[PDB]
Amino acid sequence: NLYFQSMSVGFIGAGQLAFALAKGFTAAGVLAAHKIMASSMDLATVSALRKMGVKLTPHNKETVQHSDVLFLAVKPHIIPFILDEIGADIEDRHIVVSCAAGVTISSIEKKLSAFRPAPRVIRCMTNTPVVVREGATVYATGTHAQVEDGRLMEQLLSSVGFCTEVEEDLIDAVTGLSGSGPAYAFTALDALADGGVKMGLPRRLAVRLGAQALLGAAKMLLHSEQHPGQLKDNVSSPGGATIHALHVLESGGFRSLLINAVEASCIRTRELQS
Amino acid sequence: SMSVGFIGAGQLAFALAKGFTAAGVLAAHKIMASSPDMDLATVSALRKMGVKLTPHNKETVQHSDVLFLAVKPHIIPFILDEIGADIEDRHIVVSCAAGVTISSIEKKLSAFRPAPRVIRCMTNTPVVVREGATVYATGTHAQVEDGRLMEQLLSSVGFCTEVEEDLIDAVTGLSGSGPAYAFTALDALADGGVKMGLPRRLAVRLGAQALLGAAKMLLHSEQHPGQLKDNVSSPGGATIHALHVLESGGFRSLLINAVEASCIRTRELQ
Amino acid sequence: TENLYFQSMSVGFIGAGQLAFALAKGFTAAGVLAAHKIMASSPDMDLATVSALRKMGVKLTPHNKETVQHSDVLFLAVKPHIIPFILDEIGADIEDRHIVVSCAAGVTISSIEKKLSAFRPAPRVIRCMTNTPVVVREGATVYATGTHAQVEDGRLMEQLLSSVGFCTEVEEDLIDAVTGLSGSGPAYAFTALDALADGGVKMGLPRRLAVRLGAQALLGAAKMLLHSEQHPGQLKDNVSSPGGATIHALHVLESGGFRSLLINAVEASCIRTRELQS
Amino acid sequence: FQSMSVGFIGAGQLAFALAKGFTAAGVLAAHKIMASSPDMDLATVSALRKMGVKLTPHNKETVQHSDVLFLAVKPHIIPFILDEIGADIEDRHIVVSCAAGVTISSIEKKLSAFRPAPRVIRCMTNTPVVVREGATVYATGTHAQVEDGRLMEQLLSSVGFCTEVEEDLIDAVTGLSGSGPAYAFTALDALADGGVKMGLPRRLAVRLGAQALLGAAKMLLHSEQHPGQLKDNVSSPGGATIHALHVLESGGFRSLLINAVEASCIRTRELQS
Amino acid sequence: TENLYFQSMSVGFIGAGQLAFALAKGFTAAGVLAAHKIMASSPDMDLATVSALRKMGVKLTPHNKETVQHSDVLFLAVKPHIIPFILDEIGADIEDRHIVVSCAAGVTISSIEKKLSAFRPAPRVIRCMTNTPVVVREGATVYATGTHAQVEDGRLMEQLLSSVGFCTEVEEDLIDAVTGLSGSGPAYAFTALDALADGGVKMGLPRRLAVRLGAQALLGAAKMLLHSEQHPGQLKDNVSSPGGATIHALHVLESGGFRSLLINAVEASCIRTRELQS
Ligand SMILES: [Cl-]
Ligand SMILES: [Cl-]
Ligand SMILES: [Cl-]
Ligand SMILES: [Cl-]
Ligand SMILES: [Cl-]
Repeated sequence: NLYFQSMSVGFIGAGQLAFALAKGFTAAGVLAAHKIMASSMDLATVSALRKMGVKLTPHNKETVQHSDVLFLAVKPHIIPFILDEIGADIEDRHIVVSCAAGVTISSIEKKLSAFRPAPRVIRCMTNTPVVVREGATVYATGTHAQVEDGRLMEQLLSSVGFCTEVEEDLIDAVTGLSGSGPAYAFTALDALADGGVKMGLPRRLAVRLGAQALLGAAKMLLHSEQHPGQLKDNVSSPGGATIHALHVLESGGFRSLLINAVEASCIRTRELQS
Repeated sequence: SMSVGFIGAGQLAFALAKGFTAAGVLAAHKIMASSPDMDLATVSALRKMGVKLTPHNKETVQHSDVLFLAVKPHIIPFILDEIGADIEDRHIVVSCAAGVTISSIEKKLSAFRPAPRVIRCMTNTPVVVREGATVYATGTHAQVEDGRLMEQLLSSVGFCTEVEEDLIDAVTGLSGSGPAYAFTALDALADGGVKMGLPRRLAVRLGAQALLGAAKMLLHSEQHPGQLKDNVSSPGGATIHALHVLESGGFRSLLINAVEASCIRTRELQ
Repeated sequence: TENLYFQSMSVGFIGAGQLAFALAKGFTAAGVLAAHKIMASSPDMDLATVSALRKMGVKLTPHNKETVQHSDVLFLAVKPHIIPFILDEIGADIEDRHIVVSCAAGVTISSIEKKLSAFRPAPRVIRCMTNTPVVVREGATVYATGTHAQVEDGRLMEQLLSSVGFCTEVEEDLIDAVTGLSGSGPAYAFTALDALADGGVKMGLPRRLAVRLGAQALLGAAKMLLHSEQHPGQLKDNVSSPGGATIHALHVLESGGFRSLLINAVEASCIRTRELQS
Repeated sequence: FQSMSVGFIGAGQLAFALAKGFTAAGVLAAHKIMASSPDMDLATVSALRKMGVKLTPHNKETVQHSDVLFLAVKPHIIPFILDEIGADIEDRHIVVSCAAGVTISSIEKKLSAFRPAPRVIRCMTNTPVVVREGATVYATGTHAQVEDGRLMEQLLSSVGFCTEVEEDLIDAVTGLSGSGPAYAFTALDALADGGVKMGLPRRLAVRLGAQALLGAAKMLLHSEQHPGQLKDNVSSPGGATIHALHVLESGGFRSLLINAVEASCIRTRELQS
Repeated sequence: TENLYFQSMSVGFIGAGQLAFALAKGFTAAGVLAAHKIMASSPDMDLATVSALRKMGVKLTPHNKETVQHSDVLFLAVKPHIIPFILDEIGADIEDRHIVVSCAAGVTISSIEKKLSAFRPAPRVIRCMTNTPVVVREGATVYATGTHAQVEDGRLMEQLLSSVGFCTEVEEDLIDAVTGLSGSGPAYAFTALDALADGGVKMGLPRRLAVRLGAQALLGAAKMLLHSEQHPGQLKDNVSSPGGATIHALHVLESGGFRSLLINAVEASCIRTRELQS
């Protein structure tokens, strides 16, 4: 029955992330949709937000004056433009939460400190499954963030999934793992379904079964105290179908591809910083 | 009022007994399990839960109303010969064995009594957290009420739907073997997290959460998985770079290979 | 045809190669321009493309200056390394009325404006990236407007180029990526159609039928996607029946990394375009 | 011709695509089409329903409704269908099998048990009939009249390219234009991913890639040139395109498409067996 | 030209496709036959190859029987699966004088003699494997003589076919392998020349020049080897200077298994020919 009585939230950016978080927060019951405002405007996401009850506006300054907690849900290269546009509208009360991949706390604070000293900044990396309250979020607190700010951020983002504080220099690696992770899974689920269809399953059933399989396996591991290799061993019977299929995954270097992916996403994130 | 029996007391019977009791569909002590090996760790875990154990398959048959066969495919004909004479009118015999056809079971049971009620099912271990993926097919003598009971039971521990029996070998290669594909994926994702500087514990937690959230997102969405992939991939961004490296390794083809190989091996077992 | 006609517009082409013939043929076929309001100039007035233009009734000249004096809208349809020589040649002949439309891959608006501003301030420059299928009115074109382009200039250029295909304005820093996708795209398709026909022939079809069927398949699929609200993967799903022929063939494409090769190609063309840009 | 009624045994994606195309071409009214399926819970059945197509669970009703009867079920179901409604075939019927792999001979053999001289046509078409740009071939059976072939060609030409072929080409056509649109949808998704990787919005990338393919295909159809000559025509020396063509060649791109046509054709021959 | 002239020889072609035009064009160019002593027949008397034959002055007819009655040497220039239908059609029209020269890939002398012997004993049959470059008098041909071929028949056929290229007698059981090497060889070369030209274009050559240079290189190298007493690897050594451009490029061919692909191709064509033979 958590509810943030005094909190007004703003989103600068009204895209996939802003929609997902607002949907997750209101689904959780921690915020009413009308205490949320977003800015952008003929966008698909912006049409959905209006249905939820989220206030909307084409003016980033209005989002800023509305908001206590202010999410910057824009692309990495737009962040500097945003900070210069509303930097003079930042007030003591604002917590500026940057969601942009790769953009450092140091740089946001540099840009905002030209307007007022000690802006309160948090960097976060979340993902779209917050829209079903199963996101994966990490955050790091900035130089002038108050101790209550990180706790407030964690209580809010925990309502829509996993959330934990990390040192900032981990966030690029988290981006390559849980930020890009859902995309890896959507690709895997499409391919698994193609597999089921090749072997004679109707597409709709193959998609449902593959997604249920992944969901159940992920929950099993989250609820288990066991190594994922131990769960693999437990479900593989001698001579059986599963160990045969695991061999063909191994023969294509399946494991190395996923390592390559996490690495490539992390490295590109570091390039976006620079 | 219904009582459940397991012939076989391995990972599947544990997982199903744990899920059924967790769902509250029946009490641990209304379940009975028999195994040739009373020293397996799954048997000791069943004991802890409060499930009744016996070495005698006949005891399980006479205890049970719904009787699951959770033994290895090549054991099924020996089990059917052992307790065929003890099947009664009331029994619904649910074979969980990969590859084994309703026809072959009905033929062996029919030697002892006409009209055995047989259901064939393919499920997976995540029933242990009530998120299994189950399909079933009803046999010649299975009443319509039998399929409904079966679906209501297996829905308490995850997704459950009736299929034509000729789909079950392919289901085996997708959701039967699927969790093992995911556990492999999760170990490798965590290795990638660790390579890039994350502590192992956090990397495992984030990868598992990413997969759980993605799967739930897809189940709750009306969108194609490629559309979701498109929605979360920004231009020039980190995710589309990493998807390119998956593509360059033929990632999709490996998962197709896996489903095919597990399905083909399942067909070899019958 | 297109229910447009630019009655007061003289169009000039510097360069009389494949692209100039493709655009002139598309414009005249669309009815938006009469071939005699078009003039083209070429250093090789013997190219096969020059013979066809003459047949169409396009005016031809060996003198780039004569094309400039004739035209209002001036298409620079030359190779990227030649744009600087052309601008030095006719830069003093640009007048207030001229809209200079550079078609050269990679050449930035910045660089054209810099070379032209040596002769006259405020040249009106547009950068476009189009492709040869404008010759059958199914081109794909993007454009970006320069510093001194008037608002009406980009609107006029979009009207003209939409008569021969898809056309939209983009930020200039997207054009290198577009070059890699729709600029080089037809060549990817011609390679694919040749290979698909070889496959049809291997399995016993006459070559003519195989080329016809393969091209019709690609045309129909592309039209289906354009007219659909669906994701290409949904359409892929919709047409792959369980256990069937199509899903078996899709598996062999996946085993070869088919998707990754197409991503590689867009990337390689885009990166090469950026190298020409420097 | 004005009284012609069409039936589909099968209410899947092909039945929908053909019904959509036929009615878009104004060939006949949606209510002059009847489709049957064992599963009425299909989305394509919902699509057909909203179109105005009459729907039934009874193949016999579809047979009695129709004059031109399309068989648009999976290859392994055809023999059960033929046994089920073979006694309901009448002299007016033209039976058009769309099933992959299934031979005219085998259809005539099953139907001949019920009535001499069944009029059978085999065709291979594809989903783009839904936008009237299908690729269709057909072969006429033993008892098909010359009029039947002409009617067949007029009907399937209203929704795209259509030509008569020897039956022994149809398996290969299946691997080329039957499966072709799926190869293109895969290619278009990948091309879009490449455009997005290089900084384009997804929506624009899909649009540009589809337009590129549509235009290239139309150019080739309208050209008297070899596709390799058109490739040469648009490949400038040292340029972006020839660099990208090299990376396609380095991956064996051409051989993958050959492999795909071959694999689809071979599978089609297995479905027959 | 060739200082031969078969003044009493009437030649017939059943089939009027690429191979019939290639041979007729080579024979008449060599001067060994006048186009009017040649007759060709085709089921499609509208093929482009039929238009050219008519231009040459070759007699044309839709009736295979009329070609048979006209000719002394009778070339069967049809697809392997059609040879049996042709032999059933004209078998009763074969006379003592006829030499039946089958060009079809894979079809054995045995099978032709069996089908023809149903009508007349002792048909004179020759099996040959040639290629399209006979059209420029640089074909590569082998032949094997049948059971009832007279000694003079194989000598006559070698005289005729040597006027348009290399020609030699082989045991019939070598012809499938020859098909894989010189029968399919020109197609390997056309593929190689297209790829080499693409390479020249990538590195900045105009396409026309690149095709010209690549073809001249291949022609010159093949002529060097034919006129040399040396092993091709010795010639490779002789032209690769230490540390130089050529040896660097040879390394990248080796890294791709270039040699193994060419071996694979000969093998695949030979094995396919054997499958057609069955
Ligand atoms: Cl995401
Ligand atoms: Cl499992
Ligand atoms: Cl082009
Ligand atoms: Cl299709
Ligand atoms: Cl040849």
